[PDB]
Amino acid sequence: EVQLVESGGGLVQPGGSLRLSCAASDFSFYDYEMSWVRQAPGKALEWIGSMYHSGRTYINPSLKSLVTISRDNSKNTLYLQMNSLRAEDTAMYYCVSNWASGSTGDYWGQGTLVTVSS
Amino acid sequence: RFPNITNLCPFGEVFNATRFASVYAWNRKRISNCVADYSVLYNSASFSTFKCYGVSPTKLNDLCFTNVYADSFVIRGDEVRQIAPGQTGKIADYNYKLPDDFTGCVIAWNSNNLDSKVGGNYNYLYRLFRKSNLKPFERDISTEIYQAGSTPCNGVEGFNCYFPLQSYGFQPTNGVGYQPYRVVVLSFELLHAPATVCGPKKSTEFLEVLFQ
Ligand SMILES: *[C@@H]1O[C@H](CO)[C@@H](O)[C@H](O)[C@H]1NC(C)=O
Repeated sequence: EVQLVESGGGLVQPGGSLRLSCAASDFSFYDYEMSWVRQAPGKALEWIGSMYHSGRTYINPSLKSLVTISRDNSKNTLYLQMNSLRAEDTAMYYCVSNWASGSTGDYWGQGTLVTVSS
Repeated sequence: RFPNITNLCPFGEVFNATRFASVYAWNRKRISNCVADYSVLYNSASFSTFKCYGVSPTKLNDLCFTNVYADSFVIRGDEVRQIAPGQTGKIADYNYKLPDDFTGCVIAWNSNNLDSKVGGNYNYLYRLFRKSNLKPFERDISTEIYQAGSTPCNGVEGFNCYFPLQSYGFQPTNGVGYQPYRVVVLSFELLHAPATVCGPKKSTEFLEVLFQ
């Protein structure tokens, strides 16, 4: 069964925000890193940001003005908040454990689609 | 009991992986109970680095090892020279350190075609600094605040107190020293125990590695 589940997500107006969440079966999924990753149509996989076991976060330097990542440890849940969304931000959004370990050492959620338009 | 050594080593699962690790979180895969044909690996692609240490390079199709570890990551071109024994720099000191008595090969190639994007790929990170240098084959995946000066941090990021990871930026128009390179480090274990990785029974001498 599924161990990493994204929710939130749906339609957003240009200029709006959306908050995504990702629930983990277990807190070991935050060892050593949990990441938010998206894939836009036409485009390559884009890492958005990570939260590390310590609770600290690192955001893609080209997106840091638009993104916040936070965690609720009791619920084993990671949050992504993005503001001032544009058509470019239409994508499948994924939650990935140990993204920095490469495609042979990571663990992927199922994804949630976020669509931006009028 | 002595192992079976009949299958070909699954180097493709390492060399052909879709996305490599970030160098600070370098990925290790154990290779065992298989036949390593380096003539086939060497001809599998065009490598820009293929250098061996602590071992005769031409004898690789005839040598046996108790295990092989394949370590893989991405760095920029100018840093590939730091993946060798006795080097220093951000990568050798803080990200991936080989021992002085290293036994293995370092294999690298330019991955501008896969790992760089118009507008820049930030997906790959490195560690900027540590209180002390890494020991050989040590991995540091922590994210403590680094006190860069005389201001105590008390665990807070800010003035003279720095988060220790940093994105590379990979665009296809980068100069080659700033373009991404995929690296595979093959570490040859030599414990006093039965071999589990061997070259092919009927082997050519691995001579093509001399003529780069
Ligand atoms: C990787 O992919 C290419 C094409 O599929 C293949 O020829 C090559 O042998 C593979 N590399 C390894 C080490 O198996």
